Amino acid sequence: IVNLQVEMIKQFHMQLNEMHSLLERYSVNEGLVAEIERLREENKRLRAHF
Amino acid sequence: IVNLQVEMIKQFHMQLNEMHSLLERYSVNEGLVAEIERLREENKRLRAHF
Amino acid sequence: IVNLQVEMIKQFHMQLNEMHSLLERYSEGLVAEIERLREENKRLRAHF
Amino acid sequence: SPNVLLQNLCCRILGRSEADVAQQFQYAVRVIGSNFAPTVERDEFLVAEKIKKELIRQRREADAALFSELHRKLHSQGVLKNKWSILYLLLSLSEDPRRQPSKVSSYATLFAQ
Amino acid sequence: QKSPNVLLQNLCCRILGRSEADVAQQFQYAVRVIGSNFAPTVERDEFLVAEKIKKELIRQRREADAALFSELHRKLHSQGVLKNKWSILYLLLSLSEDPRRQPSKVSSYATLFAQ
Amino acid sequence: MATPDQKSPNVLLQNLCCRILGRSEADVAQQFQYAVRVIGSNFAPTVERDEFLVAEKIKKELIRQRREADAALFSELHRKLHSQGVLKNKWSILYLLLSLSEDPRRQPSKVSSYATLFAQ
Amino acid sequence: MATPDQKSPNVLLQNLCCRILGRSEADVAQQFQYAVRVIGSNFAPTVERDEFLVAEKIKKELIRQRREADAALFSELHRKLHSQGVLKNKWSILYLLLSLSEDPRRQPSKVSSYATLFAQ
Amino acid sequence: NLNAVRETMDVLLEISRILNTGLDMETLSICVRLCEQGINPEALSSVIKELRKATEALKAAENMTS
Amino acid sequence: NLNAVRETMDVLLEISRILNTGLDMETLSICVRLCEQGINPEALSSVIKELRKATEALKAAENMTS
Amino acid sequence: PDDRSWLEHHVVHQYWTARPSQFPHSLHLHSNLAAVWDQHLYSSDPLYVPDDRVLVTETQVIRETLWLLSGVKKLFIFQLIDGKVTVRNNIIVTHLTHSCLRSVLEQIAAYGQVVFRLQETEAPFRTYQAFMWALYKYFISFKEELAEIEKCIINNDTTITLAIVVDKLAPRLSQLKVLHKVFSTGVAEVPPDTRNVVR
Repeated sequence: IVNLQVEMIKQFHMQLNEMHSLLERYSVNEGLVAEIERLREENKRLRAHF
Repeated sequence: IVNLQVEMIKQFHMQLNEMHSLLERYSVNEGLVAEIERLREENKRLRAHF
Repeated sequence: IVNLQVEMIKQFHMQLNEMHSLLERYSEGLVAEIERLREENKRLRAHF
Repeated sequence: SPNVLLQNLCCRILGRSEADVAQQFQYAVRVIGSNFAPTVERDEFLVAEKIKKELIRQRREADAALFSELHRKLHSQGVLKNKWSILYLLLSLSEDPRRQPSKVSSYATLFAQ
Repeated sequence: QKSPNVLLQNLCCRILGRSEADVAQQFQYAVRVIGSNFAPTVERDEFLVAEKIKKELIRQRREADAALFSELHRKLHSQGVLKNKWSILYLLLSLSEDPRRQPSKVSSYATLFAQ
Repeated sequence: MATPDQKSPNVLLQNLCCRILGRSEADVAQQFQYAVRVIGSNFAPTVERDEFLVAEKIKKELIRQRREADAALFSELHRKLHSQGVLKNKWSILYLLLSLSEDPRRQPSKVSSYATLFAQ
Repeated sequence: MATPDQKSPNVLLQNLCCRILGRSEADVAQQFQYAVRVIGSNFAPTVERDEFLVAEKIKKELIRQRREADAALFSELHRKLHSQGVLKNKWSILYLLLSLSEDPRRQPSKVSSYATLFAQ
Repeated sequence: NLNAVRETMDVLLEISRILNTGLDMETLSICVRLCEQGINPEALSSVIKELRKATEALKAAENMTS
Repeated sequence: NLNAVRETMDVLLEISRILNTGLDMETLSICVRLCEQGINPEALSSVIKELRKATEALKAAENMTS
Repeated sequence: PDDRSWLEHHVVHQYWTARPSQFPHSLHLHSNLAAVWDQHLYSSDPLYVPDDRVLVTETQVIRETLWLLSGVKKLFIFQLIDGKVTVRNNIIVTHLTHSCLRSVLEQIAAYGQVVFRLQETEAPFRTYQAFMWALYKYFISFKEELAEIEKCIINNDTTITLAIVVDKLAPRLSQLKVLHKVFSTGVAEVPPDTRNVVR
C-alpha cells in the first residue's frame, strides 16, 4: 500500500508537470504579450524620435 | 483504507491547487491586454507628436 | 490493489486527454472576425 | 530496444497499427514506471509449483502435466535469465477455462464513442 | 539546522550524482510522495521491527546479514543517540536488499517514458 | 427478425436512473455521467461464478442473518431458476441479487443530509 | 419531523475546526475546505453498528490496554446511557467513541512540523 | 542454441494453448524476452491483463466499426 | 554524545552494507538525523525508494541512449 | 413509461408504494398543521433529530382504514405483527399531530385487531359452523355499509373527514365491540382441550 501510494504521488507530480507544460504550450498568449510589448516599445521610440 | 481515503483527498486538493496556479500563470492574457493598451497609448503619443 | 492502481492511472490519463480535448474545443474565431471586419471596412470605404 | 519490441508486440496482439495503440502504450508505460513492491516469490521452483497447483485446481491435469514439462524444458534450455519471474507471470496470466470469463459488459463501449 | 527539504535535496543530488536541474522531475515526484499521506509503515515498534527483520533474515538463510543487523541494532540501542529507534529500524528494513538476489538491473525500457 | 430495439447499455442505464430517481432523463444528466464513469471502471471478477455455489453462499448469509427460512426459500428459488434455464448468466444474476440483499435487522443508518454535498 | 435548528454542517464543521485548532474561523478556511472534502467522501460502513457489540469491543480493547477498571466503567456508563434513551443513534456515537479511543501508554507520534513544508 | 530456442518456444506455445492463455508465438516470445531482461513479474502480470483488456476492446471496436 | 552519534551512524552504514541498501555515509546520516528528529519512517523510506528508482531509471536511460 | 407515468400521476399517487410521493398541500396554518408542528418542534428542542415521516393523504388514510375495517391483511400503514395490527411509526398526516393521529389509529387498530382475531375463523363442527355462518352474515352486513362508504369516498364529490367516518361507524363500532366481547367469552375463553360437547 505504501509503495502504491508513493507511485501514485510520483505519477501525480509527473502528470502535473506535463500538464503545466502542455497548458503553457497551448495557452500561449505569452509570445503575443511579448510582441505587443515590443510594438509598444517601438511606438514609444517613434514618439520620442518625433 | 482510511489512510488511502485521506491521501486521495489530499492529492485531489494538491492537484486542484496546482491546476489553479498553472491556469493563473498560463491563461492570464491580462499582460497581453495591458501591452496592447500600452502600444495603443504609445502610438497615440507618436501620432500627437507628429 | 495493483489492478485498482493500474486502472486508476489509466483512467486518470484518459480523463486528462479528454479534458485537454474538451478545453481545446471550448477555449480561429478571432481571425475570422478580423477578416469579416476588414472586409466590412474595405466595402464601406469603396462604397463611400 | 525493449520499447520498440513491446510496441511491436502490442501491435501484433491487438492487430492494429502502432498509431492506433498509443493510449494502450501510454497506459503500459505508466504501469511499468510505477514502483512495485518486491515480488512474493523469486524462486523458480516455487513459481513452478504454484503454476502446477493452479492448473490442477482447474481440473486440468493434462494441462498441468504439459505446463510442468514445458517448464522443465525452459529450465534446461537456459534461454530465460529470470525463470522465476516468467513462471510467475505465466501463472498470473493463466485463466481457468471452467470459470466463465467475466464478459466486460457492453456498457464500456458506450463511452468509447 | 538545514531545513529537511534542503537536506533531502542535497541527499538526492549526492546519491544520484546529478545536478538539481537534471533531477527536477524526480524532485517533484519525491516532494509529492513525501507530502502525500502514506499508509503506516509495516512495523512502528523498534522491538517488533527488529524481531521481524531477524525472522525475515533467518528465513532467507542470510545469517551474515542478520548478525550484522543484530550488531548494528545493539550498537544503536547502547549508544542512545537516536530518539526514534523504531523509525530508523523501519527505514532500514524497508531498504533491505537480499544480497543473494542479483540487483534487478532496471530494464532500459524505463527510458521510454523519460523522454 | 428485428430483435426489439434493446437500447444500448448507456440508454438502458439512463432509463434505469430516471426510474430510480423518479425524474426525467434530462434531470439525471450528472447521475448519468456518474453511472458512465462507474460502468467504465474495471470491476474485479465476482467471488463466485457457480450458480450452486452462489445459492449456497446466499443461504449461508441468510442463516448468518438468522433467516434460515429465507435461506431455504432462496435455495429452492435458485434450484427452480436453474431448472427453468431462461436466464443465460445465472451466476451473474445470483451475484447481483446477493449484492442487493438487505438485512432487515440492521436499523437503517439514516444517511446524513451531508452526503448531498458531494452529489453536486 | 422535529429537526432542531441544526446549524448547517458547514457551520458545525467550522465550529469544530475552531475548537480543535484554537484559531478563528477565518484562519481555518483551507482546513475547513479539507474537512468538507473529507466529510463529503463516501465512507465504508462502520465495523460494528450494534450497541452491544460495540460495548463488548470497547471492553475488550480496554482490557487489552490493561484498563479493566475503565472497561467496567464503560460498561456501566453504557448501561446508564441505554436506559436514559436520550440518544437516537447510540450505535453511531459508540462507534465514534471506540474509534477515537487512545492508548495513554503509546506515546503520541507527534505530527512532525514537516507537513507544513508542502503547504507552500 | 537455435534448436533449443525453437524447442522452448514450442513448449511455451503448447503450455499457453493447454492453459488457454491466449498468447501467440510472437507475443509469448516478447513476454519471454521481457522477463529475461528483468521486468518485474507483478508489473508484467498487470501489463498482460491490461493488454488483454485493450485487445478485447480493440476487437469490439473493430467489429462495431465494420 | 558525539561518539555515540558516530557509532550509531557507523552501525547504520554497516547494516545498509550488509543489506545492500546502496546508502552512502551522508545519506545514511541524514536519514538517521531525520528519524531521530521525528520524521515519519514511511515518508523517509518512500523518499529513499524514489531516489533509488530515479537513479536506476537514469542508469537505464544512459544505457539505452548509449 | 411516460404515458403510464402520466396516468400514475393522474390515477392517484404511488404513496402506497415505498417511493415517497410528495404531494402539494396548502401552507395555511390550519392546513399545514403537520408542517407547522414540525417547525415548532424543530424550533423548540436543539436535541430533536427529525424522524423520517411518511406524508399520507387524509382521504388515503380513510381508504386504508376502510380496507383494514374490511378485513384486508397486509396493510401498509397498519402492520399485523403477531396477530396484532400495528401502525407504521413513520406515518404522518398534514392535519394531525403524529401523537394524535397515532392515538386515533391505535383505537382503530385495536378494533381491527379484534376483527382480525374474529376474521381467522375456520368452521370445523356443526356448532362452530353455525357460529361461522352467523359471523359471516354479520360481516356481510358490515361490509355493505363499508362498501357504501367507499363508494361515497370514490365519488369524491363531498368532503368526508375521518371524524365523519368514525361517527358513521360509531353504531357499527359499538356493535363490533359487543360482538368481540361476546365472541371472546363464548369461544376464546373456551379451553382448546375441551371436548366438542363441552366447548
